[PDB]
Amino acid sequence: NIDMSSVKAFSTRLFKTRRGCAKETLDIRRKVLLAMSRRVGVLANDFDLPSLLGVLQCYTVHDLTPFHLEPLAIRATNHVGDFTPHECATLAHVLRKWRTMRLEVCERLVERICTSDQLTHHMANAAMIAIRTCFNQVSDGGRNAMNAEPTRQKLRAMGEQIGCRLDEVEYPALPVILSILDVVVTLKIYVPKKCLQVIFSQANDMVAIVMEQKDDPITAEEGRQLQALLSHYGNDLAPELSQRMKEAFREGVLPDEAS
Amino acid sequence: IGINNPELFDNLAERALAVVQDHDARDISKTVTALAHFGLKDEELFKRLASHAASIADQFDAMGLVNTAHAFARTNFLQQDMAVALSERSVYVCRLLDAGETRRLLWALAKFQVRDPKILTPVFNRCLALHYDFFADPTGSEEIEEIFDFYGPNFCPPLYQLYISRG
RNA sequence: UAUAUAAUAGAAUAAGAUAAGUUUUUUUUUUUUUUUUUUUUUUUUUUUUUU
RNA sequence: AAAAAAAAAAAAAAAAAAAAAAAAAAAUUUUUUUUUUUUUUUU
Repeated sequence: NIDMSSVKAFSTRLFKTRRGCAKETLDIRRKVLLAMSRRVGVLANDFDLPSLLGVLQCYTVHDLTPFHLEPLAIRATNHVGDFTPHECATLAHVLRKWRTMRLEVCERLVERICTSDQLTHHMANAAMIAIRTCFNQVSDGGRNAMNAEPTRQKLRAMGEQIGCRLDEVEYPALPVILSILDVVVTLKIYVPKKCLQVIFSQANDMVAIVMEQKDDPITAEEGRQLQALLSHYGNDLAPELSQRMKEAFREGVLPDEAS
Repeated sequence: IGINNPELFDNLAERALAVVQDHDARDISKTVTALAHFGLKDEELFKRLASHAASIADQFDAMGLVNTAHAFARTNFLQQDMAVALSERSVYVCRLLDAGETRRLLWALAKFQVRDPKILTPVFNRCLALHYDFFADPTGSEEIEEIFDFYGPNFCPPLYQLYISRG
């Protein structure tokens, strides 16, 4: 019998201080979030639209995904037409963490990410990972082996539709580039050469700093896959970054990940 | 489960009578509740159980004290040594109980006829603490009537005002 | 003519009960029996007409 | 004595409705991978 404003106030207080919490206080936090979860579950039909996303984030950051709160995520799949592309991108990862992520929900999800005038790296990464997971969703060796490829071709279709606009976005770090390229390669999505040029130029400019400053980081494995990706896609993408990575590996400026 | 098996119950009751001394707080809180629910009464066994629980009055947790008191109250088997021993203990644990458990304990105390402020003062505070759940329990809507009949309006003006109110 | 220095190693291996946080049609098909209504066929009785 | 028409009773077949009784199956393939921080308030 906790009041509607009380749960919101407590959740907002316990959420915004999470970034730097002391260790020995974490466990107690979770108990506060579990002693009063059932009231949230029954009130699930009364929360405001952004409050749903806020509550889901507050529960997720505390590594907690109880089943009693599963209806809330369901509501998000129904009212997805009101959120901004940023909120939709966050909702994609939230849904994936809630086991709610299916084919149809992502199929309806990608459009809002598409509607943005200028893409941002969070939306691109969320779209790529969601597309890959939903490609893993469809089963060839199963009871519905009649429409596997007709679904995979559609998924690749959207994949191309989001890939053709990838040159507009800034890439904060190499791992984002690695994730996007890994999805593209393992899913066999064609990308325009202009987006490849922009991606590889940004990667070259970013990787210049660590090598030239001889310290802060990029693991040797990461350089291996980046060199291999360019070698597969051709030297003309960045005819300088080829010898640049080769020299960087020759000097041994990139230590191993387990080192 | 809710299954009646009499013949087995008589043998178990006699065996428990033979082994009364070995009972713990959990064992008494289970046996007395089951015997009260099932209707099979043994006078000597219940006298021995109450006398034994008199000495073990300190070992009851939140569940055991309330359940034993309520089961004894409904059975109309009210020893006095057990009455005082269990009633005095209520002040220590009163913070831990829940609304329904406090209501049941209060009804058992009203049937116990103690009427001592030292024992009764924290129970009413806790009842006021959970008064929303206290007055929203249909299984016991008639259980508050005997309590408030025994104590009367001259005892707790706030609780009486809330009782008279619609809710 | 002074009051002060301090450093060596080894092992791979498993126990087991805390009085807890749901509930939102009920229905379809097949078979048997009884009752009611309609249609068709056979038998009996009565009335009318013709030979 | 024969034929036709009408009414009543009995038997059989078909259709519809109501009530009562009986029966309904199963074969391990479910999901994982963010740097996310946008609730609002006089506690």
